[PDB]
Amino acid sequence: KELVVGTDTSFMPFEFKQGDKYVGFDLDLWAEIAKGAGWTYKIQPMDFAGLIPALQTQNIDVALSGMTIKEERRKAIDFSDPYYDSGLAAMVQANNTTIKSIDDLNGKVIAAKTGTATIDWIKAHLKPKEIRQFPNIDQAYLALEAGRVDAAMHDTPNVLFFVNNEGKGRVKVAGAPVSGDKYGIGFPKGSPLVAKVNAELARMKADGRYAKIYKKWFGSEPQ
Repeated sequence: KELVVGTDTSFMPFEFKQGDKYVGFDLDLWAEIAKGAGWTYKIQPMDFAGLIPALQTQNIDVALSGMTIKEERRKAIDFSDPYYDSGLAAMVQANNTTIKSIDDLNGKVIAAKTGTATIDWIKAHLKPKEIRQFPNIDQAYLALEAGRVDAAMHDTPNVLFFVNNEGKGRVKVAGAPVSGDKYGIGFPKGSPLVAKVNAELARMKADGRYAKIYKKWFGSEPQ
């Protein structure tokens, strides 16, 4: 069967448009899992908020989106074993001298991405003036650059990647990231693909293929 793989519209460096083509850590990881299992697939780019619902209705067979493993989400969907250790970070304009930690975001206007774990975390741990929601994180960062929000928050590696590439000298990380999150590949509840994905991934980890893909995107070794 030709698998339909839901993939995030834009989540650098996991999935993102480069020229005409989508590339990234999730794409390379999944290509290598698919190859070893003997599966053919097509990807279907879509905004993050649609992926969990598409898994619940069996409209996609797999979701790739640096998807944070959460016990609440396990109620609705199934996860692979973790393949990445992540967290959350605050971004502010290069300009900004007022926001020194994540605690300084109380009372401020924070840009964030609709449907992601970032919103849940803010609601659980901060008392902001406003959470301004954007379907895609690119617009969150634009709203920050334009001075319409005090800060943006999102997954650490996405924030760090923006700050070092497209956002170099316009935005920066404020404070320290909060760590402890893990990513999994998402599947419909009860999917039979899970056990084989797990086995391929344990192999890739044990035999260096995981490390080569990691080194490509993150430069060091090991939503």
